[PDB]
Amino acid sequence: SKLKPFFALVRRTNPSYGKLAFALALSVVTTLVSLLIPLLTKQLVDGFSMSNLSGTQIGLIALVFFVQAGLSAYATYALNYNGQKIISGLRELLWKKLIKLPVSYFDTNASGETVSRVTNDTMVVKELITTHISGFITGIISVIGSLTILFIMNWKLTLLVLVVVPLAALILVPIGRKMFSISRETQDETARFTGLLNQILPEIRLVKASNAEDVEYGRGKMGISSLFKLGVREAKVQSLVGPLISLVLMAALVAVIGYGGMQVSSGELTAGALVAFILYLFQIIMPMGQITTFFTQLQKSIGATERMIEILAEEEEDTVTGKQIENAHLPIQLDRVSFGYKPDQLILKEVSAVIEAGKVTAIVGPSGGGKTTLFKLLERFYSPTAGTIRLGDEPVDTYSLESWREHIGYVSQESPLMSGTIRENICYGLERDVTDAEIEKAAEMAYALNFIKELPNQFDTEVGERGIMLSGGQRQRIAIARALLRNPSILMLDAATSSLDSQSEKSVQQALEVLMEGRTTIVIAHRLSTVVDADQLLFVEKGEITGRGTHHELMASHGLYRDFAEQQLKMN
Amino acid sequence: SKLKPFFALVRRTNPSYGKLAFALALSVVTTLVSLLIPLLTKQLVDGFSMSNLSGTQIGLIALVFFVQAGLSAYATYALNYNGQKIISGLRELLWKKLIKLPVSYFDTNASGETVSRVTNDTMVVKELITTHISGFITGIISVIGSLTILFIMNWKLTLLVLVVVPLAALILVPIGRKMFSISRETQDETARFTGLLNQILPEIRLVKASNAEDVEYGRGKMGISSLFKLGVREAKVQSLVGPLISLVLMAALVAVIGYGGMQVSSGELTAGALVAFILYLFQIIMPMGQITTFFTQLQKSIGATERMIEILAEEEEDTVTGKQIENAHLPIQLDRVSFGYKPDQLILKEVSAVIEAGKVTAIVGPSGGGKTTLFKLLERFYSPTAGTIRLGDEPVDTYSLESWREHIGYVSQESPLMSGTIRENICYGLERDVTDAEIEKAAEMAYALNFIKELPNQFDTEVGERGIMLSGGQRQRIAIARALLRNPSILMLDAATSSLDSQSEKSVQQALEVLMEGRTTIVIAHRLSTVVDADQLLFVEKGEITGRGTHHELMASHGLYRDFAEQQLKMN
Ligand SMILES: CCNc1cc2oc3c/c(=[NH+]\CC)c(C)cc-3c(-c3ccccc3C(=O)OCC)c2cc1C
Ligand SMILES: CCNc1cc2oc3c/c(=[NH+]\CC)c(C)cc-3c(-c3ccccc3C(=O)OCC)c2cc1C
Repeated sequence: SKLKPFFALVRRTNPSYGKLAFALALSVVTTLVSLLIPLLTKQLVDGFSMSNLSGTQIGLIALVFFVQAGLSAYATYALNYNGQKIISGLRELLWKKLIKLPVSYFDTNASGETVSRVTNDTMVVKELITTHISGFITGIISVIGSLTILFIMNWKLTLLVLVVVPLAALILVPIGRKMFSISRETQDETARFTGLLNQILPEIRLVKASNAEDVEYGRGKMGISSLFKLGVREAKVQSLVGPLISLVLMAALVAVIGYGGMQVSSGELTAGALVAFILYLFQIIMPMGQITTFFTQLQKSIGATERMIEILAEEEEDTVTGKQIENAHLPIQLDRVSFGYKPDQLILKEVSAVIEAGKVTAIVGPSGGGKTTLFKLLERFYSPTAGTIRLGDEPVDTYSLESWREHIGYVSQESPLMSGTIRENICYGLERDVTDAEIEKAAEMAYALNFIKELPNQFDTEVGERGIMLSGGQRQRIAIARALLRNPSILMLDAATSSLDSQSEKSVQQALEVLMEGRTTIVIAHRLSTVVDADQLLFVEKGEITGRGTHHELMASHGLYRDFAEQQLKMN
Repeated sequence: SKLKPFFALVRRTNPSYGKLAFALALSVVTTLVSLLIPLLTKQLVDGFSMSNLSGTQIGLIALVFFVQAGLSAYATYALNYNGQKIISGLRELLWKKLIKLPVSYFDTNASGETVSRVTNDTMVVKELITTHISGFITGIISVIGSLTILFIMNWKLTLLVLVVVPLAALILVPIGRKMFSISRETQDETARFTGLLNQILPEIRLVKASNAEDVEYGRGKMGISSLFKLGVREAKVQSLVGPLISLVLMAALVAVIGYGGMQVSSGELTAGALVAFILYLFQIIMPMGQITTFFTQLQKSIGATERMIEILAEEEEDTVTGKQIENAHLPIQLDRVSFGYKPDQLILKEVSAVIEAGKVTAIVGPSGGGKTTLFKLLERFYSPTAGTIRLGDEPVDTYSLESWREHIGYVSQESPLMSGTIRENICYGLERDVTDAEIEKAAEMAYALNFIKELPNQFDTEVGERGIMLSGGQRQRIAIARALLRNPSILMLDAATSSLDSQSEKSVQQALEVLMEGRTTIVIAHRLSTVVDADQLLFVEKGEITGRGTHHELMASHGLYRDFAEQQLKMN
């Protein structure tokens, strides 16, 4: 029942059965031919006794090794290679989700967990497929075949004295559990001691201040003493643990192998059957670890499959929206948008705003306010619940999010560089037209070409795998350039010039505002220095808009102290 | 040669040889009796042929197990418990050093490294002593005895074909190295892939904004496919590693054990000799892993001893030196004092300041310019290569200045809550609590108890481990009270945080200013609150110190063009 989702997930990558079935059958044949080795060995002993049959068999035996290896080789590869083909394409699908699926909010839950999914659960499924399931089948067949060979081989006598040994050795596991618990409490006490010293030593200043060492050291004398006491206990426990694993195992060997002594002394004709029995003893000892590891790993594998099937669900609606792109220079309206992230949690409520075409709009409010949510709903990253975004004849619901977001240029305060060469950011967003080498003039109108004219190579200027060898205030110029050179329709900025120290601020403004002041702008602001240039300001508080109009008129009308106090406190 | 420091370090805790020698002898006897076991197992097998004498001797084996384990217990216990007696004592010594030894600058180098040195490194030494050296001796004795027994037991025939097996199996180790290298490069490429996705996924806002998923997805296709390619390679390598092991070992078995078959078919009287040999086989395979682990761990253990002896070196000798501290109220003069960290990097240079019996003395300056070092220089955390400090030249530094430390009223950001209660802080002050019967009403006089009157118990009130549940100002006031209640002759203060500015600072200021109306103080807290609380200033720049009088004349002379910068920066 629970394996049906896993089988379906494997079926998602269909190139599986045709060679996987052959690989599994090949491994079964490998196990079967492996079970015939000790039978050949048991005939070889009698041949060596006399001589010539021994030479001939020593040969044949060699053969039944190499094929047993050789075939097995072509077995595991035919599995293992296919295992990668099972994983790779699977990752493919997951990637085809984890970039197409995530509407921004879905990716705001946990980026680290999501990235760890497609790098750990894939490995877990690979281990389950390539080794663990084949190991399970191989171990099951090997164990049952060895048992049946020992039944038909003897009079269920040596087999009986063998199978009795695990029954008595079952008592060994509780000793192991006791040792594990004692050891674990030992490291627990060690961690407590380490915490005590990591609390005392960093505060050595106060200890030295009042010559208190005579008592502080005293505490340490307690600490180690506790450890010592605990140590004594484990030693005593180890005194009863150490020999016991050594003891019973001795008996176990003497219980079984020496038992075969009868069979080779006077009981039966077991001279070579004894070496065959020892070979089968190794044959059965080998796969127990594999079988128990598979039985343990099955739960982790099914959990990984559950996370995969959870992630694979749902899909974005870029094409589902439609295709109604046009001049897209109409004024924007917000009407009674009332939602945050949940229907019950109303971060925003009953908001209406007007933004005229070609008019600069800025947003001011507290950090805990709805400024960020307002910005993300303007960029349509959040699906509206009840409020309406208004353009000519209500086209936003069918305004081709691909094309609508194409018309939008974006820039943020963080300005994080996408790692790689500078050519990545140079050509990013220029899809459907490489435009040849006109990028240089687009850069120079943005005042970035002259700045970057330090010019190591213009394409080998790699920001690095971590993207760290560039100033934080540097990416603003290239971001403005890339926004302007393809999408000069509407731009959105999020406090990208707060910390440029009024020197890079002027440098980036004399490009941006000079080149694109004729287009619609939406701005999230942190300072009054950038809102004076804005024709319209919107003040957010308590999840509601309470400020409309020009900076001075709104400031005198309703902004007043409600904004002076906050802005000066930020200044202070 | 290199083991001489380790032997000396063990000798530092002398309760060692008397029982360790007996434990080693008992372990050797255990090895001998274990080696004797398989010889007994042969006669019992000729006896299993005989029947009666076999039952009687099958007995004796039981005894020679219960002794073999039994004595071994009293061996390992005597080796283990007594072993702890070293480590505990060793830690003892370390603690007796790690509090007496460290002058403040010695502790400034590292804190977590030292607790690692005193816990994990002691654990390594314990693992060397209690098990690894006994493991080495046991393995050597067992291997030599097994070889000698097989020599005197099988004349150059079975032993030779046995020892040939490791010679051929030596080729396995290069295969293991190849597999390990391939696997390691596999996780390296996996880590590279994880880094790529950790670069990309957090940037999903920008990725979606420019609707470039179509190309970004391509990058993912470049990633997994590479892994797939690499995976294919390792699979091929795995195809040539898996069976080969299962070949080379298995042939080995039939190379030797099947060989023993001839010895029991027509060779000679090997019926019980075969089972004795197969049992010696495990008896010799066991200690190989132990001897290898000991050889690997010897280097780590000798490094452990090196770190131990490095830590134990040198000791702070101010404890006994010095005498005749009676008044602690004569004028103090600093003159010609210059020291940083090394004779070529003097942070401080030829400075002189006078405090006399004045009310206060405040140090002002840029961060790192000398404010932080003078605070500890006055109260002797560092011993400078500097001029004399005229307190009579502290009687030419002949005061018992370790005992003079019972004059500090150290103030800081604090939160140095050692142990876990307020009564723990009381116990911390047990230096001279012979009059502890009357100190709590002094705390009432110290104005603290009224604030502490919100007491849950006040006799066992837990401050929480690491002290993360108390207000900062609460620790401020309680520390001030605990300092002043006995030894208020000298006050140390250094404040760098102003989170709870108004209430906490005003309360502590009024309380202290009431509570040292007749004592000299040293304070470095802030620009202007400090001076309106203290009314005297000193200023340090580039090491050099200057100041004479109250704030106003210092500003008129020195602060006219320098201190306004600090005022504006702190106002920001
Ligand atoms: C005092 C002299 N002999 C000491 C002798 C010992 O003899 C052993 C022989 C063995 N071979 C014959 C079947 C095996 C497998 C384990 C043995 C143990 C042993 C017991 C418990 C855990 C580990 C071992 C151990 O060393 O690990 C082996 C997996 C053992 C242990 C000690 C301390
Ligand atoms: C392709 C089918 N799956 C496998 C089948 C295997 O057959 C093995 C059979 C013996 N067989 C008796 C004929 C031994 C000793 C190891 C075997 C190994 C083996 C090889 C290298 C290292 C460890 C083992 C292993 O499991 O550890 C034991 C040393 C092994 C491993 C796998 C994955």
